[PDB]
Amino acid sequence: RKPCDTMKVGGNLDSKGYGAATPKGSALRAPVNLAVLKLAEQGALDKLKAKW
Amino acid sequence: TAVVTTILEDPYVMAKKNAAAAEGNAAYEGYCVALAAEIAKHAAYAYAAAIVADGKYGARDAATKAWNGMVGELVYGAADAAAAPLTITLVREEVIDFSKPFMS
Amino acid sequence: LGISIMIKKPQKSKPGVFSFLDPLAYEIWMCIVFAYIGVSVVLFLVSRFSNEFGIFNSLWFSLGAFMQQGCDISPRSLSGRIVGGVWWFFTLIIISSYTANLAAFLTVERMVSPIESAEDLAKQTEIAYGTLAAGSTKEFFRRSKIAVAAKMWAYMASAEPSVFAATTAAGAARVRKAKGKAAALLESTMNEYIEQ
Amino acid sequence: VVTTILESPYVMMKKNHEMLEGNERYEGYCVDLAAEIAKHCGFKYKLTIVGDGKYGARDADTKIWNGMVGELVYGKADIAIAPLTITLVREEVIDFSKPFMSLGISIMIKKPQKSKPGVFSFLDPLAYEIWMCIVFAYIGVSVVLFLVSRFSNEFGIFNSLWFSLGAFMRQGCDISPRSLSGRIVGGVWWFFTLIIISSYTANLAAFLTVERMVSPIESAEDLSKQTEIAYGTLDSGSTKEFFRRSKIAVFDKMWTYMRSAEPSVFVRTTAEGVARVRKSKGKYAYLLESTMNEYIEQRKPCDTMKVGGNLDSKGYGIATPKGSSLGNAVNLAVLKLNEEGLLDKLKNKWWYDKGECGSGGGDSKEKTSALSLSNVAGVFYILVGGLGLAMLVALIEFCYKSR
Ligand SMILES: O=c1[nH]c2cc(C(F)(F)F)c(N3CCOCC3)cc2n(CP(=O)(O)O)c1=O
Ligand SMILES: O=c1[nH]c2cc(C(F)(F)F)c(N3CCOCC3)cc2n(CP(=O)(O)O)c1=O
Ligand SMILES: CCCCCCCCCCCCCC
Repeated sequence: RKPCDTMKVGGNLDSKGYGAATPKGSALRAPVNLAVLKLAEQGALDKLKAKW
Repeated sequence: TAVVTTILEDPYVMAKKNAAAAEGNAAYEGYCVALAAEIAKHAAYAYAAAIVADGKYGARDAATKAWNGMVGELVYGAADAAAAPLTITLVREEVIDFSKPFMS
Repeated sequence: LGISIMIKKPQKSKPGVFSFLDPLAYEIWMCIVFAYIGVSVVLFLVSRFSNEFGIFNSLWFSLGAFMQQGCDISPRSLSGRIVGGVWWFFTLIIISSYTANLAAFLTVERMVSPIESAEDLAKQTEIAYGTLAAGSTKEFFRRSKIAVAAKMWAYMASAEPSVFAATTAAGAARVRKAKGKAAALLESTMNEYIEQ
Repeated sequence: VVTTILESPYVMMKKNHEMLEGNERYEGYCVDLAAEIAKHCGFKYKLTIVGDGKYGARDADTKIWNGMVGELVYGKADIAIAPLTITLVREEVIDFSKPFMSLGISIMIKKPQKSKPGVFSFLDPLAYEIWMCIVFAYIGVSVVLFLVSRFSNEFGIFNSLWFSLGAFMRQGCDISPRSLSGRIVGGVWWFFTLIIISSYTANLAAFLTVERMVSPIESAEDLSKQTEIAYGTLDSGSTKEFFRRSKIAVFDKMWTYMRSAEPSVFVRTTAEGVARVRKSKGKYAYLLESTMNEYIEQRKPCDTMKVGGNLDSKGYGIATPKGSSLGNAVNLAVLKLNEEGLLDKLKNKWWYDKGECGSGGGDSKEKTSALSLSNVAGVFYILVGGLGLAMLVALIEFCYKSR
């Protein structure tokens, strides 16, 4: 999404990850973990990445 | 209700054109706003998206153990979810409880 | 002294007497002769239905046409000019091909780099290298904590044949018989005694 | 009471496992991972292989887990230090670590080797457009030379075509133009033919000297577009059921293709799939887990390779039953191991250092060979065809003259 003067070559060196964090010991931990896992299973996270 | 904390300016959360015309969370939408709409329908809550004020992700300052920005807004109980790209790190993990990655 | 490489001495590698014709296989060099006889007879046939294109004269023209030289005579009828044109195209392709492949031979042979250091031998995998069975050189590699040294040890630990040699006399023999396949790793002073 | 699995790169039995078997004997990536977790979390674990030999799955009527889920939900074992594709139904029954390794559905194709050189290969050093332009330039120069010599010398059309063809093939010209305008054409065509022949020879030398091999297929989108190469999965599994429950544009095509195609692209086992990819030269592409692909391409005979990115991302965890006091003692250990650069060091060593072949050595592997008759025979065919045609037109002219 920028004028193609640059490009990405080669696989990434290390690994990381993003998570919809919740405060320690809260009641929205398990349902949010389930929501993220179920979203990723159905590709609603791959349909969104391919969009933006 | 619950209060969400999103960082800005990225590919993730952006401010819409005619942001002043719109109001509430609808004034700014993006990838991680579309995501934080789907998680609602699986955890069944109505929120109001609230951008972090400081504009930093978070780290305990060396002098004072004060967590800044988006993780700080969680630790101190100011707001609940963190629907934004928080890298899963050990130091953040020992304080805050994450989810499984939604992107690698 | 130190741990030093040991490889088979590269021979002079004298070129063959008739090495100028390597860039084309033997089958090509003989089908050229056979196609030349065929063309020289067909050109005679076509010219002679009922001038200067007898059989000897036709063999001379076709020889000249192959060697890019060309003669004083030239076919002057449609069905001799077809043979001339096709033999011309064939010889153009063959001569261009010979020169191109000869250049490929010379260029590739020029960029040859022998295994000169330990790093080069570590990266390259075509040559197997083996220390003595039990000694300070093998224990060095086992206790070695250098990535390049560990890379060799990881290789030397497992191999389809036993890269290790039981005796240093055996180790010298294995390199000589392997013709560059075996690269012993012995102490510098013994290496300089053996090569001398 | 940690479990494990029999997968070769992850938990393997040493040589002569009968002589030495047990905790101090077993080898594998998961084994060393467990050891490092112990170094970070000292505990009394005895390594026990999974009884069933497979990973969890609940039968619909039976409603029981088995393998690494059955051994953990039913308190039969402590944890499971092994590759679990962390997922919804397994997370609803176990407590999963943060993924200690991420992966995807890679694409596996046979390593491209040089093909048998087909006939009509002698005209490779120049593009097709250049050959067509050469033909029509020759036919344009000859007709212009004819017109010029017949404004103001024989140089009829039949003789001008012979002169131009003679000048192109470097063979000496029979006659030469005498006028000025007839000489400009000759000079220009001489220059043109000199440049073209030099270009052909030079580019052919480049072709023979250094060779470049290109993968026929790059990514899965182009693999769907091509459809000339047949690509198959394993019969039944995550890597198979994914394509059925997929709604992305490309993936639905890649499924509805293999859904209805003959013969059976779907392979009974991964060993048979890799054997089929190795057998068929280029017609088969295999879609497996990224890790298994990366491991396979390192083993002998190193005849395969992995092309393209990962199609959909999954993770391997370290399972732990819900009520365990060890449940939170593994998240932090995994995150610290990941951050220290130790897990990557482990995977690097056990996958590349234990590598049957290395890319950094012999990559050029420069070797030149005498040009066989196969490369050239495309011109021997043309030669004999031209001779046959010449005899044919000779008899046609003879029979025409006789009457
Ligand atoms: O949790 C984190 N989330 C991050 C998210 C982003 C992004 F979303 F891409 F903006 C980035 N960028 C990538 C590099 O260019 C600048 C922005 C870094 C992040 N970092 C590391 P830091 O912010 O550079 O210390 C984190 O630790
Ligand atoms: O949790 C699971 N983890 C798995 C891990 C692996 C591997 F990592 F490779 F060991 C594999 N293989 C894929 C091909 O190579 C050999 C076996 C299958 C797994 N399956 C079965 P799936 O559902 O068909 O993926 C699981 O269920
Ligand atoms: C002197 C005239 C020679 C004519 C040779 C014609 C060559 C034809 C080859 C066509 C092959 C095309 C393959 C795609």
